[PDB]
Amino acid sequence: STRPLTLSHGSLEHVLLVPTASFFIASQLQEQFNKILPEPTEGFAADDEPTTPAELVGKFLGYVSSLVEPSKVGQFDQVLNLCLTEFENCYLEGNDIHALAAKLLQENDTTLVKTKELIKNYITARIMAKRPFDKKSNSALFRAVGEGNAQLVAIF
Amino acid sequence: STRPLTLSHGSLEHVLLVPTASFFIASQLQEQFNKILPEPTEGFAADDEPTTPAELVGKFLGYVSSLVEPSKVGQF
Repeated sequence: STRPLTLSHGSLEHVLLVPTASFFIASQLQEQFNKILPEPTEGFAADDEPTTPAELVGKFLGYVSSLVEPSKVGQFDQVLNLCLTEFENCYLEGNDIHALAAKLLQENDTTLVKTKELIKNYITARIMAKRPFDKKSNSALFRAVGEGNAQLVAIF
Repeated sequence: STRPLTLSHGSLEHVLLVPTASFFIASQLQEQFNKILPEPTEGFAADDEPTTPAELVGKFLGYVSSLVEPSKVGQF
């Protein structure tokens, strides 16, 4: 089957079931991460420390994407799309990353810099992962318009 | 291809691209080394601490050789 990979970051932790086909690559990327990251601080409420696992994996997406190249196919594209799925399943709920950011900002501790870095790296990867946004999602108001339930105008 | 193996010794560090054919053996030899070595000290300027990566790998050669036997062919 597969081997689990723990993304344990001091106060924080998230897991990722990695097929052993690339668990070695994932473990090496972890061997890079655990060094790249700073030390656990006040529950990871620091300048960049991921105060929750969602950003713990957001920074993960950021770096991994940093280690890829879309022009080519690599070994980290697999882990890229993989952790992409796992993140959009665990922390995201079919909604948009912006809703996730707004929530994590509202309920939990808030540092706008991180919560936006979240979308930053999420998107860099989600695209670098060859998963574009050529897929219109079910935005409530927009279908409400498609059905006439609403109506919009754009002011600049 | 291969997996990189970090020979990180506190202040010092050197890497070694190991073909996964024996990256397990290399990682186990590291699991021995990191214990055999003393702790990082004044930038590894101690009695035996490798003050640079060249000696960080010299001691590595020393031990690994200690773990071989020329009369036979081994995994190391």
